[PDB]
Amino acid sequence: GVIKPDMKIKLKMEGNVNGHAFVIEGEGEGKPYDGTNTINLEVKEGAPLPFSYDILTNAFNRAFTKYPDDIPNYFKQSFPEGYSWERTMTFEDKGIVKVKSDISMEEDSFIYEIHLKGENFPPNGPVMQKKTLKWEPSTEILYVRDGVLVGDIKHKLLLEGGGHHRVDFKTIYRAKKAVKLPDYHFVDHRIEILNHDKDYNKVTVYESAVARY
Repeated sequence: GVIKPDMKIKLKMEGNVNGHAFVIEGEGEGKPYDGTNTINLEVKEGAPLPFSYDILTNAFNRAFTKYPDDIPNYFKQSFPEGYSWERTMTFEDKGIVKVKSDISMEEDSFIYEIHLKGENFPPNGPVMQKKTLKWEPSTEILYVRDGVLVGDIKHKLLLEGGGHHRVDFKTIYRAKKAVKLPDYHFVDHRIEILNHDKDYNKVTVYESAVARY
């Protein structure tokens, strides 16, 4: 196979949140057919980040999703050419993150080039004052729109103290060649920061994702 059962991950993100510019690079590995991936991440510019690292982690590849055989796999079919995605994250309190990523392949590695811009976050709200705990697990709904694939999620951040903040995600996935398109389906995922240093200059992220009817 062009996609191996064990794939490396290399990525760079250029981002700007509420006017604060930063660059993060990461290297990881995962199991595309098991739906798991792990990435080690270092802030290269812009340290220490003055906002919640959780608004970045979903940006750090649905080729790492476990799919049954009777649902066409839009992401894996796109390789070796790959695919790009554009995402909008609409926060409860009017903050917004717009992110784009290019996913390519180099031998047994996926390569991501990510650009992220967050703005209009309340300066003293939970994202900019780093009061998040994690993303709750959630379920993406995937379906074709306009020939490409769309993913909707109604997400929640768990905050310090136990409350939640809603965040709605819309992603448009665009394969770089014609692929067999799937009927609508769902992807159950979980994402976690496994470890971080004091200011999140060094972070390890883990995600698990499984498609189903």
